[PDB]
Amino acid sequence: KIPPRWLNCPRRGQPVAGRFLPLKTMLGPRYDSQVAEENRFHPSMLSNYLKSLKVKMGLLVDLTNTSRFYDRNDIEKEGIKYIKLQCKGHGECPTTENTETFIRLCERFPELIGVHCTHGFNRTGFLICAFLVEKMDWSIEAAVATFAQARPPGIYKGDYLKELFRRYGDIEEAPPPPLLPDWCFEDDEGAIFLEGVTVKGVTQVTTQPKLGEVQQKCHQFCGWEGSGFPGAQPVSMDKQNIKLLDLKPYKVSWKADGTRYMMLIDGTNEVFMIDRDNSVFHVSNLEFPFRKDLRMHLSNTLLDGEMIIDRVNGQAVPRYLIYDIIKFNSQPVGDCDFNVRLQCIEREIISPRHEKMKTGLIDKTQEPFSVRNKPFFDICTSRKLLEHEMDGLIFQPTGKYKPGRCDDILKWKPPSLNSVDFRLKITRMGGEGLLPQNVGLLYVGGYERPFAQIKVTKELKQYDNKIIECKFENNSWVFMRQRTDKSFPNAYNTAMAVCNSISNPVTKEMLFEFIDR
Ligand SMILES: *O[C@H]1[C@@H](O)[C@H](n2cnc3c(=O)[nH]c(N)nc32)O[C@@H]1COP(=O)(O)OP(=O)(O)OP(=O)(O)O
Repeated sequence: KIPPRWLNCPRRGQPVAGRFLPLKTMLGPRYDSQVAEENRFHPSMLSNYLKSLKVKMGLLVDLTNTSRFYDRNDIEKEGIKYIKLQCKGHGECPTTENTETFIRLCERFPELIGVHCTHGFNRTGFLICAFLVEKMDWSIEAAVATFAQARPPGIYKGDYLKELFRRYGDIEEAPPPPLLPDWCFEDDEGAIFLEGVTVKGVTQVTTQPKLGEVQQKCHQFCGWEGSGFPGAQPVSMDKQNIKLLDLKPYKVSWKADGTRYMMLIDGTNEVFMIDRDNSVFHVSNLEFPFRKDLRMHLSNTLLDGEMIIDRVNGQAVPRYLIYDIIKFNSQPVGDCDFNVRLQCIEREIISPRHEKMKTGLIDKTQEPFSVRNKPFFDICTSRKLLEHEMDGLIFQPTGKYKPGRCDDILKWKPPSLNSVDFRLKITRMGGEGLLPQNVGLLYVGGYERPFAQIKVTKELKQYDNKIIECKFENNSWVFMRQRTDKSFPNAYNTAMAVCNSISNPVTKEMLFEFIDR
């Protein structure tokens, strides 16, 4: 497999001290099936560039401790000396012995000296700076700064910088590691608030100070240990799920197809929406008055629900259904009974707003969207629900609120409407071999390899590296609609849950006859 974070890494930086050309590792043609043409870095590319500039490379120093990336003969056949310099492993910075070896080698060799590790930043910069200080009489400050400016923030491991300053300067003056650019983490695993409608007063929060704060407060309100969206995740009903409806009290509601959003009400104009991607949106003119003091405003409140699109003919009106509440005025309402929290919603959220809605002090035609609560019923009447618009049903246990995956919150969906959000990675291939049968692939969060594949189409290349919602039918994933509001695909566990559902489904009649008797 190609190394991580390599596709987005620049191939080369600017020459350092007029002598050293820092590089990421080349990848030979053996990796062409994993690397698109625009991202390829064969050794021939480096030699051809140098030839185009009438520049010779005297020596190439390989710091990767491996021969699996490319063929050294591709370098040596061009008259470039190749040396594989083994460096200390276990993540430690190069030893004094490694630096002496590097200096002894390089002082033998106007022509450039190429230096590369897997990515071309930490080992490469460490050795280059060591040479600059020991042999060219640079200050370590100047060496580190110059390498940072040549290959962007050249050394980003803090212990590397600390050791460089310990060897060549004052360790107490070692700089902290630089903040990393966004491209570093694009391969580790949405700007549109609501898809299809444009919504006033709602503007995404990218301000670095307040973004982390809103996310942090939501984490702490939910008791969420990991990173990411803290809200409860329902799982698709299968023939082994439905038996849970007999084992404890449950409430049902129709599921409109909508966009999950927690709403944090932290102050006066502090109203924020959070989607599954952890993206934050600031809402301006939504007012949440305190029940007891109608002049005062709510703080430390956390909600949960969907944003749905209602159609009042000729125009589509946004609506935000509140279908749970996590915290209220710092009171852990989420630990109370689901009926207690439904009443908390109704009596402490909808009612104080609806008092000032008949006083003229609150104008609903000023507000960004309509705020309602989702009705819940007993399963008994769910049967009648099977006898605004809903694409399925949701079954809520009456227990306390739980973040993360909830095996006991059941989404039932008619089997033909099951869908999964994939990250589309299109990889044009030869396939048959005479006719180039190109085939795109699909990805899920938390799984490194592809979850499955898809057939490449001309209409499909349109959304590439994007997110696509796919229905399953005819033993193939089928594109149905692009998803503009997700920067992230479904989790591997969510995708496997959907597959478990489709291969062991619950038909409408079966759910009907389970509920009835
Ligand atoms: O053949 C591999 C592999 O068998 C062996 N290896 C790596 N990790 C372990 C381990 O935790 N336990 C055992 N028993 N064996 C292990 O190492 C061989 C390859 O060595 P590498 O050079 O690839 O080690 P690497 O440089 O990748 O480590 P690092 O520099 O990324 O930290």
